[PDB]
Amino acid sequence: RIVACDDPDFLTSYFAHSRLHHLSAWKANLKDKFLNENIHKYTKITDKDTYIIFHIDFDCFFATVAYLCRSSSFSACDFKRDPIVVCHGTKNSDIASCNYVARSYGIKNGMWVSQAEKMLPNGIKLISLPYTFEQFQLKSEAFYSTLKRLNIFNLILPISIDEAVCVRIIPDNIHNTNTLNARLCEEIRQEIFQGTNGCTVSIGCSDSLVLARLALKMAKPNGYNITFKSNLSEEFWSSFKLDDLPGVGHSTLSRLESTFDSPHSLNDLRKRYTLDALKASVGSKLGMKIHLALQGQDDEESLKILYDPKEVLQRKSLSIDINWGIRFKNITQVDLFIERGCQYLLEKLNEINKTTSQITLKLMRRCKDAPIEPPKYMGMGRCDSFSRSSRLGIPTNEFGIIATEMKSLYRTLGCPPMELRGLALQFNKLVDV
DNA sequence: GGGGTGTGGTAG
DNA sequence: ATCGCTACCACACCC
Ligand SMILES: Nc1ccn([C@H]2C[C@H](O)[C@@H](COP(=O)(O)OP(=O)(O)OP(=O)(O)O)O2)c(=O)n1
Ligand SMILES: [Mg+2]
Ligand SMILES: [Mg+2]
Ligand SMILES: [Mg+2]
Ligand SMILES: [Mg+2]
Repeated sequence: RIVACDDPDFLTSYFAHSRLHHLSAWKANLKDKFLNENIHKYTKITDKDTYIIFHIDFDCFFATVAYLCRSSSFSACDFKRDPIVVCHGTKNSDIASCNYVARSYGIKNGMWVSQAEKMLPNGIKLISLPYTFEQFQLKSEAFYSTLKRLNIFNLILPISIDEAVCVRIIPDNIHNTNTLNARLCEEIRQEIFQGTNGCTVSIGCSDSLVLARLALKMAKPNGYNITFKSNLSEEFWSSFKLDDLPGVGHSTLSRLESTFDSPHSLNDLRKRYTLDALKASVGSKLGMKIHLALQGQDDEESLKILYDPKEVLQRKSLSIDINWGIRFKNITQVDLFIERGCQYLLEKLNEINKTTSQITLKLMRRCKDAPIEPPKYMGMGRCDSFSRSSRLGIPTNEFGIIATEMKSLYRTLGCPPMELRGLALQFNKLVDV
């Protein structure tokens, strides 16, 4: 009952099961809906406007919906009492989402099931629910629909399936801003709960993107938080990890922890940092971004989504990226897979009425000293990453040009088929009509 | 120099 | 078993 990477159904089957593919496709479709819904409606925000940002996202999105939509086989479980996760497997399988009970024992999104099992004391069973992908989309739709129907935002910007940044242009210096915006946060939460038949959202509310994002994290689960620039305090800053800053992930955290000696919070970092030391640790741009965030201000790059959302949400590239289940014996099977991949991308390119004038092939090769079979079944394991790009000349949607060039790019990279653990095929420059 | 390329990082 | 995607920005480098 298993579809391999050299089977013609592989892509279809992989993409049917892959939650990360679904996240990307859903995001791509929401940006498209935004562009189509706002064809005529030119609503833009200028640097002279005063505005409030409501950053809204679902609490434990997949866990909540998978529980409400669960099959008869899982009737007995209780979302308030039981530790519940959404995953495919039983061992080295990613927890896509876990409920707040599971989180009280230390279980976290992205953790393998087997690792999560060990954090439960004896007597307590981990409940594993399947993915309900179509129902995830239906709940998102009800969410976004509720946001519009309220008719209170000048701009509704999709971030993800379960998350949106909503903007209200307002006068400078209004009376009772904290209390009036608390009322809205409460109205929004109740309306979404009713509109989704029982999913909860949290809301971060501020006068900048960065603070509204931090306020949302502080609000979780099932609450709201309002912190304007003028409400900033050491106690607010003391509540956040460094990688709570947008643009700071695993790798930037490590560099910031090294340079500033493992600050426990953003408030510890506020006290220790200089702008010049930040730039040295993490780069000029990101160093500046962080310095600005610690004053509750957005960088110019982040603000582009408010100042010109149609430009920012315009799709500029298209690709597929498959780094799971890649086990080829020879170059013939690789070529067939690339061809299937190019055709899939061409069908999408043709759906959206564009051509491409530049492509890239990117692969993942088993590291010299890594094991032939990694600990995750069909995982890529430790790998080195290599890429080559190619200009096609005239924009085109011709399979013969595109696929021949992709296969050639694979040849230029020189990875033996059996060392291949991952492939991405990319159309880097898109042209309309 | 702007302007290219491959590499690496981030977010749901 | 298990489904580790993908768009985008930044940078080092280069010649
Ligand atoms: N690494 C990830 C991140 C996210 N998701 C999916 C499942 C999540 O439910 C959904 C939204 O991600 P969030 O990061 O908003 O996480 P949750 O909604 O699960 O939890 P929280 O309550 O912290 O927002 O995206 C995933 O499968 N794998
Ligand atoms: Mg979230
Ligand atoms: Mg969420
Ligand atoms: Mg989210
Ligand atoms: Mg972060």
